[PDB]
Amino acid sequence: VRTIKVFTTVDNINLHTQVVDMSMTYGQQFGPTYLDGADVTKIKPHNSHEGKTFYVLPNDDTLRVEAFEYYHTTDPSFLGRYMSALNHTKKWKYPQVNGLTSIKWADNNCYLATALLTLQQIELKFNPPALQDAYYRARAGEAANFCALILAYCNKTVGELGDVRETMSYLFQHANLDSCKRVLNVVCKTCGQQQTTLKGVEAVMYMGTLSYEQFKKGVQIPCTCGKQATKYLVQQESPFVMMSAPPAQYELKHGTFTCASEYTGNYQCGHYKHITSKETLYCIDGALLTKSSEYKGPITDVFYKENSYTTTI
Amino acid sequence: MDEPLSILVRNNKGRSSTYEVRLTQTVAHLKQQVSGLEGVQDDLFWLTFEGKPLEDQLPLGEYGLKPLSTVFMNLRLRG
Ligand SMILES: [Zn+2]
Repeated sequence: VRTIKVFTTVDNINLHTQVVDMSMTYGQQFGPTYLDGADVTKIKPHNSHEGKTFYVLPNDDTLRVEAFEYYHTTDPSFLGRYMSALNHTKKWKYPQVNGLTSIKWADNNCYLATALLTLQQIELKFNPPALQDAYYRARAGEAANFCALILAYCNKTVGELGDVRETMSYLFQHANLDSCKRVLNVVCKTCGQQQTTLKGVEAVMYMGTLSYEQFKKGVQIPCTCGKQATKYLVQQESPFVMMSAPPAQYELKHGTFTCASEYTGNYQCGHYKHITSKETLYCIDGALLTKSSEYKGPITDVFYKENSYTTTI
Repeated sequence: MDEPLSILVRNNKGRSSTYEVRLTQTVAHLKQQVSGLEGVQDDLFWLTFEGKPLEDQLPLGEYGLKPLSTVFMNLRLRG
């Protein structure tokens, strides 16, 4: 009976020697099994496979612990989802545009390219080692692993239409945002004043206006009495803020923001581009790059640099 | 134990509505209720609680939802 030596893994760091019977499929021996993203569950070992590393699902305590320590998830299917994405993302191209890793268009991935470009421009430290490592490689220009992990964490598949805001929502859960703090005040001429403090993710995201300045000055929102109260920013402690709104024509002025998302289309179906403010305004559309001194277009999300802000109100 | 509780879900325009739920039931069941009440297809939005997005397959209890918690209904873009 012919056999071969292979290694199994869930993290590609800790390897586990296995001797496999060449007359049985990988699936019969390991369960779902992947070779560099390819599903080999129904395949029998090939001679050329000797000494290769295969991903398996975390099907015992040691692998469960390794997988949790690396990915900070215990969803048993996470690895399979990651591998399926990776089988595609390893085939995408990742052009360097103005020093940032982008993604050449494939598989309706404009939203991921915009998210990735954004991530490379805001100060954010991921908690799972998987994301730290993959982000380092993606900045080195090999972003396949990072993008497949994004898809896996968001429970989206390759080819699926995506939302940038939702993607960031998923990704921030896996970031160290503990020392982020936001203080808001809401003033109603009827009801009086109520201060609120927000921490972590809720401290860096707002949906309703694109303008950080407007958020500092005040936005009108409904109160529980029915009048219009004013919500304004009292204090901000974070390395960035994200201001979001339904897509609307908005003028981006060089030097007044970090980067922004543009959505052209309709809620049901549409297209993202990325705008970044450098020496001028650069519009990145996957591999494509254009530049301009001014900008007006359908913006949905704007990111701003921050350190510490306190109102004079 | 595991008695039904009422939570709030605030839509994209700002109106909250009450929903009787049980922490044992899945996010997807709450999502069906919200779709029915708001008249928005459940593919068109995602739910968040205290910033964290709610995954359809998990039971609401996984998220520490307490009586009169407010979930936020976020209109989703398909870019
Ligand atoms: Zn009021």
